[PDB]
Amino acid sequence: RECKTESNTFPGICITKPPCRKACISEKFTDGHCSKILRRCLCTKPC
Amino acid sequence: RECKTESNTFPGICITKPPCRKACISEKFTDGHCSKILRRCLCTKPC
Ligand SMILES: CCCCCCCC(=O)OC[C@H](COP(=O)(O)O[C@@H]1[C@H](O)[C@H](O)[C@@H](OP(=O)(O)O)[C@H](OP(=O)(O)O)[C@H]1O)OC(=O)CCCCCCC
Ligand SMILES: CCCCCCCC(=O)OC[C@H](COP(=O)(O)O[C@@H]1[C@H](O)[C@H](O)[C@@H](OP(=O)(O)O)[C@H](OP(=O)(O)O)[C@H]1O)OC(=O)CCCCCCC
Repeated sequence: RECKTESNTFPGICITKPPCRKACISEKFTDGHCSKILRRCLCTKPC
Repeated sequence: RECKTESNTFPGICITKPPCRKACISEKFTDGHCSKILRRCLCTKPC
């Protein structure tokens, strides 16, 4: 499992992963990716 | 926002919140509650 939340800083619609991943790393998470249907940027890190 | 993940220890279908909240506190989260449709026990804590 991972601990997950929505990015505070990622702007725009989440289309591809790397821009979201990078925003999430800037927010002190280890990764990020797009939510499937709503296209939010979700940040993840170890619990 | 909070950081959220699925409980490792909560047994059974999540029907009511307090049993899930208790399991999540035992896993070093600050709260927990039932996922709406799938009835998982989800734990939460500050990011
Ligand atoms: C009956 C409808 C049910 C409503 C409630 C259904 C639940 C709900 O509304 O929230 C999310 C849902 C889909 O969310 P979306 O795909 O954006 O986000 C995913 C969703 O949150 C999953 O639950 C996550 O898995 P988990 O849980 O972390 O394991 C998954 O994380 P990951 O796997 O990507 O890491 C996320 O990507 O959004 C809609 O259904 C909009 C319906 C559009 C219109 C529908 C109706 C007009
Ligand atoms: C257009 C329809 C497509 C989207 C349909 C809806 C698709 C969808 O995303 O549902 C999620 C469902 C499990 O969702 P479930 O309700 O168990 O869990 C919720 C889900 O994780 C939300 O995204 C969370 O909010 P957030 O994101 O953290 O803010 C919410 O957290 P909280 O608020 O409790 O803390 C959780 O309770 O997983 C499936 O998709 C397969 C089931 C299929 C269900 C229906 C399919 C027949």
